[PDB]
Amino acid sequence: QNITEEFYQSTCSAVSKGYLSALRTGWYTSVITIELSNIKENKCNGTDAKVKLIKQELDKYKNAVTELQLLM
Amino acid sequence: QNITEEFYQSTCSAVSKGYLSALRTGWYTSVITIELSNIKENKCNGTDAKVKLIKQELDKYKNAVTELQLLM
Amino acid sequence: QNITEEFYQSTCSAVSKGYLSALRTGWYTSVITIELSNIKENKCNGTDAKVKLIKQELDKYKNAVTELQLLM
Amino acid sequence: FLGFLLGVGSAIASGVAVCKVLHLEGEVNKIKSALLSTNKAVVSLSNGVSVLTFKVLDLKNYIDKQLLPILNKQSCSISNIETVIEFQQKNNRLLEITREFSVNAGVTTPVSTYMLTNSELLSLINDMPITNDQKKLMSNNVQIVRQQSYSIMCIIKEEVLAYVVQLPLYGVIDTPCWKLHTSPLCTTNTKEGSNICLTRTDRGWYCDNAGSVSFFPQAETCKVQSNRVFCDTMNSLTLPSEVNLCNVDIFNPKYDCKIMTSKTDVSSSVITSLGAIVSCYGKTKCTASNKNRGIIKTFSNGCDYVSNKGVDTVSVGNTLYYVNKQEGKSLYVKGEPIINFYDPLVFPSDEFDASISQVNEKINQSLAFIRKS
Amino acid sequence: FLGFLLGVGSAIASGVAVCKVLHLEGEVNKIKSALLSTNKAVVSLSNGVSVLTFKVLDLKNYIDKQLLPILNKQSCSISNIETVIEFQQKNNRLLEITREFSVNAGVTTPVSTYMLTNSELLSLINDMPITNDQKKLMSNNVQIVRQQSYSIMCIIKEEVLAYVVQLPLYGVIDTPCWKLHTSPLCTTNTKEGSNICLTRTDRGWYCDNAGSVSFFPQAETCKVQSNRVFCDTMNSLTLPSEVNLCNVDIFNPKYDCKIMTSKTDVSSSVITSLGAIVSCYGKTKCTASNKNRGIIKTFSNGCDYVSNKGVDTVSVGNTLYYVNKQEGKSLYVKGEPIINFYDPLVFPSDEFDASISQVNEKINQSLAFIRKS
Amino acid sequence: FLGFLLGVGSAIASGVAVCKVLHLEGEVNKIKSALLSTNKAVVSLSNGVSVLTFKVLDLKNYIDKQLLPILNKQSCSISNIETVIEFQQKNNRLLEITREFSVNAGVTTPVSTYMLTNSELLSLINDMPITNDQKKLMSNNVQIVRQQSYSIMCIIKEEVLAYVVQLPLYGVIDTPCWKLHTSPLCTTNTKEGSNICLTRTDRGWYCDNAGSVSFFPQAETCKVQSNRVFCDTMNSLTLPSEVNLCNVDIFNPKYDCKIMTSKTDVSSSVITSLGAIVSCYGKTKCTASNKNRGIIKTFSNGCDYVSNKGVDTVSVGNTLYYVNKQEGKSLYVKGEPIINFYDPLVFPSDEFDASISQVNEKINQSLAFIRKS
Ligand SMILES: *[C@@H]1O[C@H](CO)[C@@H](O)[C@H](O)[C@H]1NC(C)=O
Repeated sequence: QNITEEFYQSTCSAVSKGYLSALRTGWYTSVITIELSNIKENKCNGTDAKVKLIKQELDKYKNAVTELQLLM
Repeated sequence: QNITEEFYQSTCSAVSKGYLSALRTGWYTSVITIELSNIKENKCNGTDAKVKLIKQELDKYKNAVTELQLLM
Repeated sequence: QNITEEFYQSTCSAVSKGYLSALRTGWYTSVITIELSNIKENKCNGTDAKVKLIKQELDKYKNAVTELQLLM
Repeated sequence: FLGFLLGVGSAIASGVAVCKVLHLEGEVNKIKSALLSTNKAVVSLSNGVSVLTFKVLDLKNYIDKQLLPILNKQSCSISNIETVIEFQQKNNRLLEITREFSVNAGVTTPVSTYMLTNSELLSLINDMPITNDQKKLMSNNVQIVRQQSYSIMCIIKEEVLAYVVQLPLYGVIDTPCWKLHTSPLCTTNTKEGSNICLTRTDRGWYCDNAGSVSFFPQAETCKVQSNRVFCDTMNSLTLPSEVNLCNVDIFNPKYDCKIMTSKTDVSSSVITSLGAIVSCYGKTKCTASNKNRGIIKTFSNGCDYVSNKGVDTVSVGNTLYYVNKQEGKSLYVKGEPIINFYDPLVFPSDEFDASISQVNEKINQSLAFIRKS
Repeated sequence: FLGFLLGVGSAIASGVAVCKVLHLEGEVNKIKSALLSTNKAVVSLSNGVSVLTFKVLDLKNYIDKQLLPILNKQSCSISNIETVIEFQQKNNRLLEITREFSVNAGVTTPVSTYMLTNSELLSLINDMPITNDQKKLMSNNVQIVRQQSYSIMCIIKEEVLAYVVQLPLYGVIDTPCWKLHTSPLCTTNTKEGSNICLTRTDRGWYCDNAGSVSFFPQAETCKVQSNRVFCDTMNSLTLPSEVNLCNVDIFNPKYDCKIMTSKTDVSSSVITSLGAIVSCYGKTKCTASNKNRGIIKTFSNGCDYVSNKGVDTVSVGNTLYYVNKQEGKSLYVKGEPIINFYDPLVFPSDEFDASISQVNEKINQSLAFIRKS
Repeated sequence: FLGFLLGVGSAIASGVAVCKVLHLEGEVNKIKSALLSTNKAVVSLSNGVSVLTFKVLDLKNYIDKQLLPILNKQSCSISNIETVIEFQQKNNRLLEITREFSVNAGVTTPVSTYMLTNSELLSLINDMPITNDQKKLMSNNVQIVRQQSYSIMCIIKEEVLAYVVQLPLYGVIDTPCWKLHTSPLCTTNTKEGSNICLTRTDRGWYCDNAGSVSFFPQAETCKVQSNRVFCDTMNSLTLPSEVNLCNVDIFNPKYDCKIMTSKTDVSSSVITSLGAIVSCYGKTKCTASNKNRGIIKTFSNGCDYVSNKGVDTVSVGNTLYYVNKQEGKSLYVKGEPIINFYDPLVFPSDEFDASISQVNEKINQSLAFIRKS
């Protein structure tokens, strides 16, 4: 039915038939973009804690952008 | 002691004795389960922001389960 | 100048010159530390949701510390 | 064993080419203007090839029109905390992509969800220059697609981050394939030495391809679904179909089957798709066992084979092997081992990559050398 | 050098078998009923084998009795944001498991913390059908257990997601082991050619096992703890015990030690457990140095050895080698190099996988050929 | 193909040594007291070696002076939820480090952002006892630094977690390097057999180093950024400079070029830095194509070469090859294939690791044997 197998004692070897192919014949490239923002050194009063959290996230974002620039 | 090493200049080769064995020799299978819920599609007003976050989390959960079903 | 390449049909082989070297001649070790805390692991009311979340986070932290201790 | 015969090639040459064309003065503004309207567009590159382009994340829009307006307007203190989490979302992706590119030196071998989501990957597959059958095959096995594709970080400038996702192309589909397993075939004479061993070296996968056979020697670099065999044509040789004759008869004149000769009397076990081959030589204990009945067969010296029906374990010396318990029908083709056809005094005691005709010619040469006296 | 002699086998055949047994009508309902009471239970599968079963995460309870009651009560209006975070907890594990299975096509080679936590893994080990020594060994080295075990995604149906974690067994424990390091042993004549080189090919690990010796040629596929050697019996040959004689005397008639012959006069260094072997040939600079005192030894041409006590670095040409600073006792067995026992004119200039008897016999062949004229 | 000639060495011996020196009574308190003032300090270890020490994360400070004081003061119910998220930050790093060490058995290959951030890595590089040239090189190629360095989890006690980051030392810089690509060179007669094949085996990287040539056979262990080749001196042989002569003339008396002989008539393609080598034998289809104009060349039987200028694709049978689109100038040195200098009946049909002089000597032997009649 689906998968079969034959063992040749003559040459001490087995063959496994019944499989189907999916072969990588080539490639397909595709450009993927991410639109970024140029934060120009913000400045506001850090009295709230939520503003501190947003500033930490902005620092993470700017550090990510700088790290990506530095791998060139 | 606990470890010794002998160098035979005759054949230019070293032997490091004193170790102990831990050989696999076999396997032990064990079924591990995660109880899931097939939550039925909600229908409510997505006016709140926290409800929108909960909706996003439910989408993440359902998409993970769907990938797992689709991974067979 | 820049990268050049010569193909010898005589021996069926190509040589690609113009590259520069950066060889790992050795190593430099450096100890990097993370200061941990031996927090007293109990005694608060698990009635609040924020307090329950902080207690779960403390459980995560101490379990991480325990896993690190088990790496010996 | 034939992994050295294949040629070497650059895997990401196409992605690197698309990157080198994106570094030209301009070409980034082209993509930006094309994506000014929608989130997906076909762009004609300066090298002529037209490529599909996705805008998978819009951060300039969110930062500059939804977060910074509310922050740097007045009263920088925000009244709701859901904005903090909403910004932790839609930013984790950029951070994770940055970290993946940093640790993997700019090119990742499996394409993660951070690089490309399943919805985006399916949208990309459906808009590819391939037949609908290939589209269905790729869509059903997105995980294997991610395993066989790369993502090259390309450029970051002009307020745009670019990386090229280089996807596999499954041009050949549904052609019949078969795997060939081999094991050493030695003599069983009682002497401690003078024991000749012969093996077939053409082990690996074979698939029909354009009237020829694509052969993959390193079967470890081929993934297997239910009965679908995903391989890379680059890790492959291209052979005539007559190589298949090596299975019906190894002495046929049409094709010359590559073999290997040695004198190493080592007992081995090779587990096949549905069953196990056991080459039991020397004084080694070789055993076939069922899970619930213990040992059920003791192998005599030579090359033997057992089916996966009733046999669940194959032991050779101290090594234990679990046999694949997948359904199928097995066949035992009785025949005399080829190793009994040669003289131990004329046999080549060591030859790694030889063939039947080569061994026969060396035998003729050595016999002529001996006969001269 | 003997890595090619090993047989091939299916690694996850047992987990895949348990999976194929989990698709039978009623087996998942059996496991669910077994885990209805507690989070761990021994279940006799329809395959006969009894397996331990864990319920590592209960989301149906939380979602259906803690989230859905509060969400869809009147108009899904939520009043507190701690519910969002409480749901991000207890859900990260499922998402990470899904991602791990998606990137690895359903089978992961190291078992992560997401698959199985250290507490759950220790609880599973302690309730296994193994001796207390094996329990202690597995419990002390959970990292090596995770490195040598698999996780096969099995089935998802009947509101249950199941994956089989296929753990090692460690049947052989506490038997003595020894590693064998080899280096090329050449002659030291000043001529550019006519310089014969001999090497031992049996390098790797050796352990006593059931009156035989399990030999591991690919010593890289063996992890080493303080003095415990974790190896896989599948990456191994099985040899007679007499092979150890190759260390006490290499010309003994009982066992034939496999060697390698060449004519390549290349200087090399092989770092052992407690010291370093230096094969210094040609005009190469070979140096032994201490961290605080600089160079402390200059090597003469030949094969020499230094202990790790006082010596921290070995330099060969431009290559630098850091020696293992592990505690132990080293011994230098003085003796004449074997390479000085052969004729350079009769020596076999090339044989990759040979032995003492094979090389010595081929010398007889060539000498008989030369003497006939 | 020459990977077996290399010597073996311990890669993490230095980091493990620093760890074993870190287990001494009073050394962790030494490091902690040194880092009590600042976040980085040079510490003289008990073994004499002075190492740089970093405090990359302070949790005791935060836990004991910012979280527990507000938690367990009075009315343990907390008034702000931003503390939960602020604690989820600064704690993800510890969890991820723990998990990375758990899955990688305590020593992780390329050093991730969790182990060591880019700011911390640059700060560590800039404060090293090396010349400014190495500092600039390491700072510009932090990704290759991460790929070529280890992180060994060392110890956790006295409220401190310690791991040794073992960074590369690029002592040799800016010396000229060259890659050598090889392909089988066979005869093109129409006969089914009697077709001899010759190949060069010295393929891989070569760099000038202290008047010698550091040769890397496993070119896979060498990264390339722009035209800089980052290699590891441990995965290398050290050869005389005269080996380069093998390119201007392969029969020169100074150096003996290693070759390989076979009789396998296999068509192959080897993609080089700027171009592609095509060994087209048999009835195989060999094609060179441009992306915008299709097939532009059909290869005749033999060993040929095309430049990457105008050629975007090389097809051999069913294998497709994308050529590297890196800019440069290619040169075609016309000459007669060496394989046409040997007798097909006297040619050694099989020799894995041989050289020109060895093959010539065996030919001399066989010819002297033949001439006696
Ligand atoms: C080699 O030399 C002589 C043959 O006359 C014999 O004594 C010895 O056993 C021979 N060894 C072999 C053939 O291995």
